Amino acid sequence: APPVRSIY
Amino acid sequence: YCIIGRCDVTDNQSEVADKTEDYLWLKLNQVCFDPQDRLTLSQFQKQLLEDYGESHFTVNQQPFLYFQVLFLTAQFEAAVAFLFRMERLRCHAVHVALVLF
Repeated sequence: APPVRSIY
Repeated sequence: YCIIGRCDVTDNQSEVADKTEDYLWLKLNQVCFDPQDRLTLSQFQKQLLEDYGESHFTVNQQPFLYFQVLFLTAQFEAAVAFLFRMERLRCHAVHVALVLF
């Protein structure tokens, strides 16, 4: 369950 | 502990690794080379795009996120073709292909 929120 | 011991590969430690780069980094510190609780680059690289393809990593309509996932896992051809389809990033995908060429 890896996140899809890019480091911003 | 399991970054030092490369254990509990299934547990994504989502409490601390909430970003995508934190996941990649969490796993590349867990990959192994030559049977239980063990992950290798081939499994990880295939496991990522086969099960969680573009669809999973492009729902936020952010293309580079997926590209970084493929490129930082040595899957250069996938990342090149993928990024070559974005009509706004054709230029960039051709050249990253030339460099690899």
